[PDB]
Amino acid sequence: EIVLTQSPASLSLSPGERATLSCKASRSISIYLAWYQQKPGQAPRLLIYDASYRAIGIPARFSGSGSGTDFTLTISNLEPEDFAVYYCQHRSSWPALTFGGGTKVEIKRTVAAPSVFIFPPSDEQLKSGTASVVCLLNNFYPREAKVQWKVDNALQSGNSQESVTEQDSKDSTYSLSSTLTLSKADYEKHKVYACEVTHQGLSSPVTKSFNR
Amino acid sequence: EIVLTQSPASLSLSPGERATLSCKASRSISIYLAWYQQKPGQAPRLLIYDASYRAIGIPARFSGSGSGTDFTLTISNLEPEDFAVYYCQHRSSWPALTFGGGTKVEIKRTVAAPSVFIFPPSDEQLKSGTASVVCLLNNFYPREAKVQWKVDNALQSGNSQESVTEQDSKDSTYSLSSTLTLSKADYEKHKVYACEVTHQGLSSPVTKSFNR
Amino acid sequence: KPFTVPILTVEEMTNSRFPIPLEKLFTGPSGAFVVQPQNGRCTTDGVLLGTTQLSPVNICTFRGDVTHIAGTHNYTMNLASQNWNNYDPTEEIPAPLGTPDFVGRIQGMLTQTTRGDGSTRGHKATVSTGDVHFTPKLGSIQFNTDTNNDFETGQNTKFTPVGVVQDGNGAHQNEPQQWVLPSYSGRTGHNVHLAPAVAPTFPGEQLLFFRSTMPGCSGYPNMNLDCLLPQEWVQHFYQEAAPAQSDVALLRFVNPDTGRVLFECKLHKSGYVTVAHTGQHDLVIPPNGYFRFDSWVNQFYTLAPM
Amino acid sequence: KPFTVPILTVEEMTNSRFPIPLEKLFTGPSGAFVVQPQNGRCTTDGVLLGTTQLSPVNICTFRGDVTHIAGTHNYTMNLASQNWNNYDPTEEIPAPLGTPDFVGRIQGMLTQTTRGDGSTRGHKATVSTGDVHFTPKLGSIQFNTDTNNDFETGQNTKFTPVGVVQDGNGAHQNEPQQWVLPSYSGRTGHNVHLAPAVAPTFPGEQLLFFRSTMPGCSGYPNMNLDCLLPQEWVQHFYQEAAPAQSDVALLRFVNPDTGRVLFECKLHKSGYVTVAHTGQHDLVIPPNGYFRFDSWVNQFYTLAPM
Amino acid sequence: QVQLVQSGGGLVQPGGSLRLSCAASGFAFSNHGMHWVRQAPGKGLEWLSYISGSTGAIHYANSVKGRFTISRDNARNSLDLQMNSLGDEDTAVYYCARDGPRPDGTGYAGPSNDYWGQGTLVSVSSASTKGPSVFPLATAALGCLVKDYFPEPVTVSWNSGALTSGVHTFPAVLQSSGLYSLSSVVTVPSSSLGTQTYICNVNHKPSNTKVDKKVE
Amino acid sequence: QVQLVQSGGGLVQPGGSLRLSCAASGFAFSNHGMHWVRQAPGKGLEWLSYISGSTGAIHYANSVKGRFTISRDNARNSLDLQMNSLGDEDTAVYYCARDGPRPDGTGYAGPSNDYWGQGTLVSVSSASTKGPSVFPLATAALGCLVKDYFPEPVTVSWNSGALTSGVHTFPAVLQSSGLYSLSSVVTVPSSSLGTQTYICNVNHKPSNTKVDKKVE
Repeated sequence: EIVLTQSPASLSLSPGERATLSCKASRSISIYLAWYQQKPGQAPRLLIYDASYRAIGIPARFSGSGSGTDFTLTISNLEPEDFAVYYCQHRSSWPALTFGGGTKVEIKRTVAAPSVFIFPPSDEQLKSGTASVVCLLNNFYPREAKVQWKVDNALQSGNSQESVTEQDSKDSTYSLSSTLTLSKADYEKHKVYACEVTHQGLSSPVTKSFNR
Repeated sequence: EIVLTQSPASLSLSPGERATLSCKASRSISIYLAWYQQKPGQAPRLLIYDASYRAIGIPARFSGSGSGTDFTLTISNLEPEDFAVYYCQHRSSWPALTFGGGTKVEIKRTVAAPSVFIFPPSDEQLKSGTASVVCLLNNFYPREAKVQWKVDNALQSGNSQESVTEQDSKDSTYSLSSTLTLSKADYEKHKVYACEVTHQGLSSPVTKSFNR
Repeated sequence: KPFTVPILTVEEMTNSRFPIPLEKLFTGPSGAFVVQPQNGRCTTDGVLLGTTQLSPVNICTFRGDVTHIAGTHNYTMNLASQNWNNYDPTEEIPAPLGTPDFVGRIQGMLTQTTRGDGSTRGHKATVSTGDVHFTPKLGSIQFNTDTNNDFETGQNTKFTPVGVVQDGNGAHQNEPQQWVLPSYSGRTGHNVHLAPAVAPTFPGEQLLFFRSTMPGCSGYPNMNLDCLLPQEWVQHFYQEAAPAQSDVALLRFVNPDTGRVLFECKLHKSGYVTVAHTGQHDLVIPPNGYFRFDSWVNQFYTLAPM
Repeated sequence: KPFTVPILTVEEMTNSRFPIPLEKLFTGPSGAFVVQPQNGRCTTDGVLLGTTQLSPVNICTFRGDVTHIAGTHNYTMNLASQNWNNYDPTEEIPAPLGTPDFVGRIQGMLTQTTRGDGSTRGHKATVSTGDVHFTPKLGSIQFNTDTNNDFETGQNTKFTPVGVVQDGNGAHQNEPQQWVLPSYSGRTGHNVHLAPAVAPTFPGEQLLFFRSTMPGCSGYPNMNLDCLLPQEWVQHFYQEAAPAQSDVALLRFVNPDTGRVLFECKLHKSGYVTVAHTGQHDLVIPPNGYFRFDSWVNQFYTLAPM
Repeated sequence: QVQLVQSGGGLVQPGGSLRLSCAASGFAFSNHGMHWVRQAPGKGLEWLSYISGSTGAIHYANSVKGRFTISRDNARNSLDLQMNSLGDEDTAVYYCARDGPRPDGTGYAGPSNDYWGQGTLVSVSSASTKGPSVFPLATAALGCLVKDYFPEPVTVSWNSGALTSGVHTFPAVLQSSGLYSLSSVVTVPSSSLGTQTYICNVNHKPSNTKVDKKVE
Repeated sequence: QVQLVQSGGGLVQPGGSLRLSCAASGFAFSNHGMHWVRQAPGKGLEWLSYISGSTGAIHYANSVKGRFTISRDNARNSLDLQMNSLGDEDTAVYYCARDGPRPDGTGYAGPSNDYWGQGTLVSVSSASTKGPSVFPLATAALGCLVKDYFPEPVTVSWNSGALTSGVHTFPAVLQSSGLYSLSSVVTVPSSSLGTQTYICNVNHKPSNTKVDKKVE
């Protein structure tokens, strides 16, 4: 089979700007490459077929070009609705479909510090056999942020969990939720706690932490 | 050059009947034969071109057919206006035109005797040096009629004149006018005169004549 | 007699399924449709198949006399032959020669001449090969026109194809369907004497199509038209009638500016071309390129990748 | 390389001056008109002349983009080439290849497709080769249509000929005039690079014409169209390119049912046919008859009477 | 509204010359070839000459080669025939006829003349103009007789035009004197042979020789 | 008014079987081939199977050959996927997509699916249905925390739906226990930290485990 790589995997652009996505094929597939748009929670949406023909009902701000191996999807003036994921697709191994790895079009914003909060465990939980603590980060950009816990100043790179929100429809920033899950065996036998929060746009790792 | 014979030279038909004229060519002239109609005192009228196509404005009662050498003009239902002379014409010796001898379409009637009249010479003329006598025939059909004069019962097949009218627009018959022209040298030296009038539809040569 | 193919280029040649020039070469995977056209079918030794005839301007045309259909703008045509003689619906053919081999609506002009005075009339008209009134094997078809009172009777009438139309309140590009045969006898019979369906008998081999674009006259139609042989090869094979030394002849596509072979393909004696490729491919060729016959080959010859 | 003519019959062949089948052979006396067509002109050794090209469906067609003419139903077309590339009005040809070579009014359909959404529109249209707006050598012509608001701009447009029309309050059969050349540059120039006029150089010899009947679309037009060579011989001479052993080749018309020669004629190297006959003659031939090349002959060969 | 209107002709003495003319209106004149055709009285048509619209191609009948000259001026829409050295074989009605309706530029070289001229008589006689002479003639019939008159025509009426029922005017005849002759008779009942008057009104416009005369 | 509406899916224990279905309306069903496509959560699309409209041509991805069975009944306008012997690699959203808009009979064999299904989730877990548990959290921010719950989803609201400015409900996460977990936080001024009440209303429809809870 022929492989389709899109690049890059992520794009950050200001509303009104111009997006240029790339699909490249391992060998030639002529002009038979189609582009799809996927908003989360929905099925894919066909934008471009035959490398350069707009599907029916598609706004003219979408333009596709390319042939052979190098294909390009271009959004002339990015609208707030056009921030989704974009898949290229070919069908040279009929009947099978092959898709690309997708390209995510993120909203670009100014840098915003994470207003870090932290929460003690609830002690309604400290009798179900298990305890867990949170290290919250609210309304920040860019998404990248390393979080590392320290139980009596010891990293626990064996147990932790992590979940990120999505870009706000108003603020266009992310928010983070850490998770340190242990049992009461190690919960009360330790008492020194360190949350590592380094984010581009701060001044130095803003460390908020704990003491049982 | 190629010769075009029409046949017969004369046709007698009842109004409402069907006329069939023939044109025959010495060798082939394909379908390029045209038919013309000529009413007396007028120029020819084109009826049929390319052997079988009616000219513009021609009634459908005219139909032409033929090819190669044998061509046929057909008038389905003869009208009173279609009694004229008919010429076929070809143009194989471009640019020259060649016509046929024509075919006359006469009105057919019942036989009618010639109401023969005869007239003495006027003697206002018998002092200009020359005298002439008439033997009239009025309203008869068919046109053929032999007329022979006899001066003291002697045919004068050396001097005579003859003029025929045309078919009446009402009676559809002809009328004839004889002429015996001599001088006073033989006018008064003879006194026995015989007009020979034989016409199909009589009983025996109705002889009306003279005595100075 | 040695076998040859004409030295004409793709732009110089003509489609055998509609009177329009060729445009490009195209190979695609057969499957989900049956390639069984009745025009452009001709064997390499000169035997015409299906509804194939020799003139490239008599494709998708009709001749005969008309009849107005009460209270409509529709006319029924009683079919004649190409030479205006009577049509014989008992001839060993699927339909009159040149009759369409795809389901769709064809727009053109109906023209008529009156043998009497030489007067002429012409009106736009549409014929739908996929309805109940399309019975050319029975000798009768239907036209939708713009007039209800101009075409006379008993006069010679000719339909001249121009393009395809798509009528609809949506449903785009659902017609024409070039690989769906019409019912040449309507709902009152099965098609007979058809040209055989063609498909590669070799995995990794695909058919090579000679592709033209039909004009569109209304709506959102499908204007791609693939044929198995250009009308010029149909004409060539008929005149030459060279016997086949095998069931497969090997052709090479040459760029004469360089002398170099661009690809090779199999010309099957049955009358169609295969290439070794996988997937849809719009071929990119120099405009001077032409096909060239090299040798007769066996059943198990393996083609170099296109 | 030995010279040959195709073994196709007259009904199997195509007119080279309009995309319609041939019908009959016809000889007629030249005089009062100059036989100087620009289509169907091709030498026996393969050199095309005038506006001659190879595809029989691109005769009398036009391609390009349109422009509405204010307050009219008229449209001006900016001409492209057959392959939709730009037209070069500085090429050594009288006009774009396939352009008409007779004065008259040609009715067909204008079709257009929008590259964006694949939408199509088609309207009847008429082009008059004898007016001031017919300047194809300059790249621009005019169409009279039925709509004043449907054809878009910058889109590919194609004109497809169907028939001829005669407009008039009388004056019948005064157009088209197949032996009157248009002014390919309007009133602003003389025609250039024309194919030579042809006429027999021998008294009692006449030209032999390949005759078809153009469809009529309105009025009382002249629907006879004579060409000097069928489009198939144009295609044959181009591919074979056999050198001429003389200035005159001798052909025989054979009835293969009997084996008998019906008539003989001279195929002039310059690309036209003469017979020995006097006067207009619609030839009557068996439908199986075909031409056959026999020998190259001299300038003073005398033909047997046709 | 296509029209061909001829001019010229008339009388000429044997050996002399005449000029014929055809004026055209209602069509493209240079697009059509023109013929000259003659019809001797009572016989059939005879081709004379042809000139083509634009090609300047000119052809003559064998009987008139060297004597006749055809010509056209496409600017003035005219067509001329120069006739020299005439003789009595050339006495006829002469027509201009156009090649139509299809123009020369359509290649049609077949037989078709759709529009002719009105006719123009040409007479080649040495005789001179002269007036008629009326001689009376005597249910029965009586008439009037005309002799020694030239040229033609001669109109004959009866009772100033109030007696047409019965008039049989006979077409003229030529003689060895070069002059024509006529007769005109009417039949009437003998009931009005003396009650009503009968006056044949001869008229010969070529010489303005008018003659009224009663008969009994 | 072209529609593809899917049915089936749900939860299955590893090794078990499921049946997917796509119901079509608004087009000629036998004229279009249909695909089955799956998307594991957060990753890209993966082709699964194809069946053609009329030709009865059937093809499967290498990962599912022998385990899956595709089928269509053109009379009932339906499309079915029989899924046997599932495993956690098969947890995904499954779509039916049609080959369109151009029908099979046009020869178009290129990449174009214009109409998909709505999506049908298939989960392959051995875990059983279970309810959530809410733990409180303590200008600043305070929220609610959910744990030990399965399957999904879980809706979380604040003050019965009259506090949306500040709610950042985090998408669930799976654990080595097979059960998910969540958190939902809001920021508010400390001016109403005791004046106004703050009640997170948890709702887990899979088990009808509703929970309201105030935080301080």
